[PDB]
Parts: sequence; structure tokens; C-alpha cells
Amino acid sequence: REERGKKEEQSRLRRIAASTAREIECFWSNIEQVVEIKLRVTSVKFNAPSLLYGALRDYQKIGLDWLAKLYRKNLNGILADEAGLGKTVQIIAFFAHLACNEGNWGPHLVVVRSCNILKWELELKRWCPGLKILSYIGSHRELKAKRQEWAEPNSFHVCITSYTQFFRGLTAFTRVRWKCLVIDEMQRVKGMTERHWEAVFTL
Amino acid sequence: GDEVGALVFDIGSYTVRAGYAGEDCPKVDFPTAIGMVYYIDTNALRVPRENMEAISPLKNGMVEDWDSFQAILDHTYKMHVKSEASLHPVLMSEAPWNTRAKREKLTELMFEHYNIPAFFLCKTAVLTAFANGRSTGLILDSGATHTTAIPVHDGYVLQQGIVKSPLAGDFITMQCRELFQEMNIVTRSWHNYMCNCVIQDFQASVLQVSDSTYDEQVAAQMPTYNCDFGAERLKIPEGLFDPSNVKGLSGNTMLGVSHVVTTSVGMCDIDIRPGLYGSVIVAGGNTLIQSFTDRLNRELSQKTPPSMRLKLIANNTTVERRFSSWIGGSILASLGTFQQMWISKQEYE
Amino acid sequence: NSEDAVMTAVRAWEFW
Amino acid sequence: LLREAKITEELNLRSLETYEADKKKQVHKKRKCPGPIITYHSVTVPLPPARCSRTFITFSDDAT
Amino acid sequence: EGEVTELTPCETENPMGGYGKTISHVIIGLKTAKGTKQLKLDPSIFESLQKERVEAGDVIYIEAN
Ligand SMILES: Nc1ncnc2c1ncn2[C@@H]1O[C@H](COP(=O)(O)OP(=O)(O)O)[C@@H](O)[C@H]1O
Repeated sequence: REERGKKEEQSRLRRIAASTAREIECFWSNIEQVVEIKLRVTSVKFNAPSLLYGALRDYQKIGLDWLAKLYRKNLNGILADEAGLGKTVQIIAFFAHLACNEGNWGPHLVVVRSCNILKWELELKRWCPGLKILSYIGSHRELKAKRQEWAEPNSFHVCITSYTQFFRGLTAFTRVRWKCLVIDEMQRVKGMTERHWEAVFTL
Repeated sequence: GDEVGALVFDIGSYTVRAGYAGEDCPKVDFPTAIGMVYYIDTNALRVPRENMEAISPLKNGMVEDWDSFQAILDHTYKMHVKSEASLHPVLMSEAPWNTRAKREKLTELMFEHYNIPAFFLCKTAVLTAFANGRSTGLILDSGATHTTAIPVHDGYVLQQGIVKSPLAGDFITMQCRELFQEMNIVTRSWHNYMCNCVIQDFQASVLQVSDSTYDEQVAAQMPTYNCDFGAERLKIPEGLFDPSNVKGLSGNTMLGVSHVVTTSVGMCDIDIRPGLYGSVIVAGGNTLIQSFTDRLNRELSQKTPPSMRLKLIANNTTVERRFSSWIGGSILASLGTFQQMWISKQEYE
Repeated sequence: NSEDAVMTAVRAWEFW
Repeated sequence: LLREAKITEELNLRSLETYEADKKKQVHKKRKCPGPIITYHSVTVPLPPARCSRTFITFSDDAT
Repeated sequence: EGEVTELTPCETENPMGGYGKTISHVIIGLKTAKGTKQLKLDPSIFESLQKERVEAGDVIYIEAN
């Protein structure tokens, strides 16, 4: 009886401590859940699949192989394929291969329409996730805060910019060096009388 | 989410923390060493009055001089808390393993002199675990008087797996002394206190831990007179983890931080070691050393069984790790259990 | 695997 | 290095975008419990394979 | 049937779950005129015991099934 009473007192102390611990942990979990809810809401073909989580199709891989000559031979051409084949996935695989083969990453730029910014970053995060990407919103105040970690540090290797935003910050983008300048749906870049030509030329 | 306005105190060996509940930072912070001829404040550390003896209420992590404890508590309630100590609960932070007699004496003294309406105390490891937001884990505290690996399961210290090593305030207060003397150099107690203060400043300034076994390192300068110190600054911190690395000034055996953690985890019962290894928590003042957590992590990985996860808390970047106990104590008095599980005024009477 | 250890502990309790 | 850094960064971003739990709701139900909850629990235990049923009744606090 | 001497031998919490306080069996000390015989009945019946005024010293009419 004495030893059982001692053990029962020890167990009661243990259980009181455990109840207090459960209570504090539950309150901390509620706080963390609230915080998370507030925050959230003659053609050589040898490609490396490292960091390529998104499965690619046969014709997609073939197209990737045909375009390996550009980066290897320092050539530039137009990619005019019918919609539905995922040109964005091909460009993502190209960016991944540029690192899988050579150790150079560099800062990159991608011009996307205003109604396609979210779509492009979503696709980037889906296909071949591992990358550093940044968005461009709030040309007045928000961008000023984002442009405070670009000069010295390589905070991001790829950037998804918009057409209308370039013309208001040409003095800023022309300072930093870039390797790849992707522009999709060139239909808006078919009029010589537009000022976009001379704005994008000096890049 | 009820708040009554409780004052959470934490009698540390180097700095005492105190402040009203519901805050994310200790409002009160000053040296705990008491200078008796009887001044306890940064002023006491500064004022060069008549012969003064520098001592602290804590000794080996246990309150020995109750007079100094009463003095510091009164000084706090008078100047820092700036409020009468009779209409505010108190959440005392005892040592990792407090004794029956000590807790009884504390409760008696409180309920008699201060007449606190509600007084409760809990372990420090559980407070730190709650501050980090996890119930189960392994607290690795390294204070100014002791370092202990306290395995906690559901917010209760597993007294069977506790361990301790000689790593205390004597870390470099006398090693860095000779390290500096190698090149060149109110009572004796006050001189030793000032020496320890300047050595701690030198520590926070230049002391750094290496990523692997001791190796050559470039020199760095810092004022105190000015001098340039070579790899000497990277030598003493080596004794924290590996005893074989420090073969000249570490005796024949020494349980380093990694060895201490391994022993603490091994002494625990089965069915809980995976949770402990998965959630490892660090604490204390010595953890603020540069590249300390990095070496700890990259070394414990080697001394880790197979298929056992090792995910520590990446809070060392912030200086609040040393105050994790105070943060836990403060957030503790913002719950519903504060009214359910608590010691009222008429439980001991 | 966890359920295996749980049922093993239950069997140990039954034997006890 | 920077490679694993960007990998983990985009993995976290993907997790966040895909998070657009029942255990949390059970913990909330537990929170709402006054505390002195007695749980009737019976499970099948061994002696198809031979087995039997065992009954357990957990008491939260000593008051009950 | 017989004079009841209720007693619950404390048992470790459900081994399938966590820890705490549970009751795996409930022993009732039925005492009859011929002698005494303790019955280790199922714990789920504890509700019935508390339902009626079953205090130590009274005669209860138990049913097997
Ligand atoms: N008994 C103790 N238990 C736990 N932590 C302590 C104890 N005594 C002191 N500490 C903390 O450890 C720190 C030791 O200071 P120190 O490590 O010399 O400062 P730094 O290394 O940042 O220059 C103190 O700031 C104190 O808050």
C-alpha cells in the first residue's frame, strides 16, 4: 500500500505536468495556426535529369535535344510551336540543364504578360522546382523594397518581369547584367512604331 | 486567453530576467551578482564605493544565501516592477532539478513576507520547450554555472536521464586570462568580477568555434590597448565538444556537449528516444558563440544511429534563445490552465 | 511499424 | 550550397502554394472539453487468428 | 449476490494509447452466508454500480450475461 501510494503520487504529479504541457502546446498550436492562416491566405543529345522532378514527354525531350545547339553553338532562334505543348516547361528544362551541365547560374529575366505572371511562377514551382524566383508588383512602393537585395547579393537567379513595368524602370534593369532575356507572345512586339523596341534593345 | 498581470521572474546566474506576463522580451535584465560591503544593480557594478564583495545568490545552480535572494527580490519589486508585491501572481523559475527543502523555503518566505496571492514554479526545460513550441524534445542548456541535457517528454523533466559537465562560468574566465597573458596582461572579488566581465566581452567579441578539429586560422584584432590575436581565439572553444581535440588543457576525460547529449539520450527509456532525437533544443548563454550550433549539428550527425532524424531549432541567429525560459514563463500565464492548474492562496494554509 | 510496437506492448501487458 | 538552398526554398514555396487538418479539429474538440472526460475504450487483443476483446476506461482526473 | 466490497485495482493507462489513469478490471467482493468470493467483473459495468446506490454493505443481484 505504501509503495503503491508513492507510485500513485508520482503518477499524479506526472499527469498534472503532462496536462499543463498539453494545454500550453495546444495554445501555441492555435497561435501558430492563426499566424499561418494570416500569412498564407550532327545533333548530340545528352541531357542530365538532375533536379527535374516534373515528368516530361517524349516529344518534349526531343525538342529539348534539338535546342541544345543554341546554347552550345551560341545561336538564337524563334520557337514557334502550336499552343498546348508547354514551351514554359521546355524553357524550365533548359534553365535546369544550364546548371546540371555547367556550374554557372547567373541572373536571368523572363518577360511575361500581366495576366500570365502568376501562371508562369506556378509552372516554375511545379516543373523542376528548385530555383530562386521573384515577382514584380507595386511599381510605386513594393518594388522599391525588393530592389534592396539585388546589387551585392544574388538573392535570385531568375526574374519574372512584365512588359508595362520595363518602360517605367529602364534606368534600373539596364544597370544589372543578364544572360537570358525570354519574351513570350511576341505578337505585341510586331510594331516598329512602338517604343518597346528601343527600350528592350539596350539590354 | 485571459491575462491577470503576473510577474514572471527568473533568477539566472549571470542576469536576472523579470517582467509582466504577455510580453515577447524580458523588460528587466541586469547582472545578478550582488555586491555586499549591499547594492544590486548595474549601478552597483559601476559605482566604485567602499570595499565591496562580489557574490551571487546562486551557487552551483542552487540558492544558498537567502538574504541576497530577498534583497534582489525586494529591489526588483521596488525599482523594476514599480508595483506593490501583493496583487500580482508570481511564476518562479527554479533550477533544472530543485529540492524539496528549497521549494518549501521559497514558498514559505514568499507567502509570509510578500503575501503573494498566487505562487507557482516549474522546471526550466519545460519552459524552454513551450517557448520553442514543442512538448517533446531534448533541451541542451549551457548556462553561466552549468550545462545540462534535459530530456523532456510532454513537458516534464525526465529526472532519470539528467546529466551535467563542468562547463560553467569557468569556461574561459581563467583560460582566456592565460591566453591573453601569453602575449601580455573594490576588493579582490571586485577585481575578479571586472576581469570576468572583460573576458565575457572579449568572448562576445572575437571568440568563435571551429567547424572541425582545431586548425590554423587567420588573426583578428580588438581593443580592450590594442592587440592582434591569431588562432588562439579558436583554441579554447574546442573543449566544448571533443575532449581528444583539446589534449593539453582538458584533463584525461571530459563529457563534451555532443557526448553529454548522447549520454542523456541513451539513459532515457525506449519508445521516446526517436522523439528526443527528432526535436533537439539548445539554450543558455554559451550557445551564442559563433559557429557553435553549426559544429554541434555537423558533429551530432556523425554520432547518430541509423534512420534517426536530427532536426534542431534554428533560433540561434536570434539572441532570445538565452531568454527562452523567460519567454516560456511569460506565455505560460496567458492560458486557461492558469486558473485550473495553479496554486491559490489557501492551498498551503 | 509503430502499430507493430504498439501491439507488441499490448501483448506484453497481457502477459503481465 | 546555393543549389540545395534554392531547392529547399522552392520546395517550401510549393508546399505553401499547395496548402491552398482533422487532427487540429480533434485537438480543438479536446480544448473545448472541460477536462474531466472519461473515455470508454475497448480493443481487440490476442489470447482468422485467435483473439479476444479487452475493455479499458480512462479517467482524466482523480475527481471522476 | 452477496455483500459487496467494491475496489478498483489501479492499472496502467491503455497500453495502445498514451499514459494516464485507467481501470482494466473492477473487483467486487460478494460476501454470502457460506463465505466470500471476489469477482473480477468487466470494468464497463462500473456505470451500473454508480447508477444504483451500491455502497459497501448492501446485497446486490448480479446477472451473468
Ligand atoms: N545558472 C544558469 N542556468 C542557465 N543559464 C544561465 C545561468 N547563468 C547564466 N545563464 C545565462 O548564460 C549566459 C552566460 O553569459 P556569457 O555566455 O558569458 O555571455 P556571452 O557568451 O554571450 O558573451 C548569461 O547571459 C545568462 O543569462
